[PDB]
Amino acid sequence: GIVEQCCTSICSLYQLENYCN
Amino acid sequence: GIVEQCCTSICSLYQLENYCN
Amino acid sequence: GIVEQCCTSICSLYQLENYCN
Amino acid sequence: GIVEQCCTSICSLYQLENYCN
Amino acid sequence: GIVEQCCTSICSLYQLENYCN
Amino acid sequence: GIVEQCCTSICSLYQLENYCN
Amino acid sequence: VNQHLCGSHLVEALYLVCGERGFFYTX
Amino acid sequence: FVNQHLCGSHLVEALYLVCGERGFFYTX
Amino acid sequence: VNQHLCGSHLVEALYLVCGERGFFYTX
Amino acid sequence: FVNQHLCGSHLVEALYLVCGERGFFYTX
Amino acid sequence: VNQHLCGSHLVEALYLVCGERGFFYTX
Amino acid sequence: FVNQHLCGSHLVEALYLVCGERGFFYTX
Ligand SMILES: [Cl-]
Ligand SMILES: [Cl-]
Ligand SMILES: [Zn+2]
Ligand SMILES: [Zn+2]
Repeated sequence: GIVEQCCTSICSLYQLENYCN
Repeated sequence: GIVEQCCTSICSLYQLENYCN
Repeated sequence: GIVEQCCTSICSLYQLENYCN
Repeated sequence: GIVEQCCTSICSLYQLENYCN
Repeated sequence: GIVEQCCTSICSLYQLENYCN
Repeated sequence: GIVEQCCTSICSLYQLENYCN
Repeated sequence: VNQHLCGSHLVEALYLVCGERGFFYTX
Repeated sequence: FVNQHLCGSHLVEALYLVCGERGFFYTX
Repeated sequence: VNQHLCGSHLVEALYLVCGERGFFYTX
Repeated sequence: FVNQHLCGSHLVEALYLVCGERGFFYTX
Repeated sequence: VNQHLCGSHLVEALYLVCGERGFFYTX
Repeated sequence: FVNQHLCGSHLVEALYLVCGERGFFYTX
């Protein structure tokens, strides 16, 4: 989950983009 | 300047990169 | 849409709940 | 205090409402 | 009121201090 | 660095001002 | 731009209101 | 705290939305 | 709406300026 | 969690900027 | 005021976009 | 870090208000 992936390690903009529509 | 460039029209992420170090 | 509904007039908390999953 | 109650555990909107006027 | 005083013109830090406890 | 100084201890407004232009 | 700024605040608000449910933001 | 400081910032944003026209006092 | 958005920023600002004192927000 | 809660607030702000016109779903 | 509010959001945005590089904000 | 990342976001907001017309450089 996004909480799982990005609150444990910092997610780049590119990583975050994966959760866009 | 960034206020001129990005507060009258929305600046893309690519545009904002112009103001990174 | 939420921009239409909530950026021209202020949406109550109850209204915003319409956009929850 | 609000810092005591809501920074140790997550306070819901209903809990937070207690600190309104 | 603060909305009257600080949302029509920008309030300095010194001005905002008027609304501290 | 500012991250070093102000994310380990809370920096006051006066301390933060040191990083202004 | 005014709309862009508003959306940012909408999203923070949906975040608090919806809680565990989550939300969708579609402009 | 610092953690406590960051949390307070989010508390006041939340109180702002929740309390609305009523307003609030923030006392830490 | 413009006023709603402004208040959000006011409140963050009061939070930083007032510190341990705290503050009151009354619109 | 509280730490997790604060982080989520920043996640959604970031998704908002990154996703732009596309938009997003937030599911935690 | 409208400009003041915009700058706040600009700065958050630069913060995310620039990352380790950092950024300068000059109005 | 993450904690460090969240803190930086609040640092720049604070510098923005404190520095005002002067502006600032953010270097982490
Ligand atoms: Cl935080
Ligand atoms: Cl705004
Ligand atoms: Zn805003
Ligand atoms: Zn935060």
